Amino acid sequence: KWAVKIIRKFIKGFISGGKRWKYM
Repeated sequence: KWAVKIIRKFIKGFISGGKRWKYM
């Protein structure tokens, strides 16, 4: 039941069209 957790839902749909991650 966190705060920022569910805020990660917001950008997950709106901002996250592609993914941005470095393997290393």
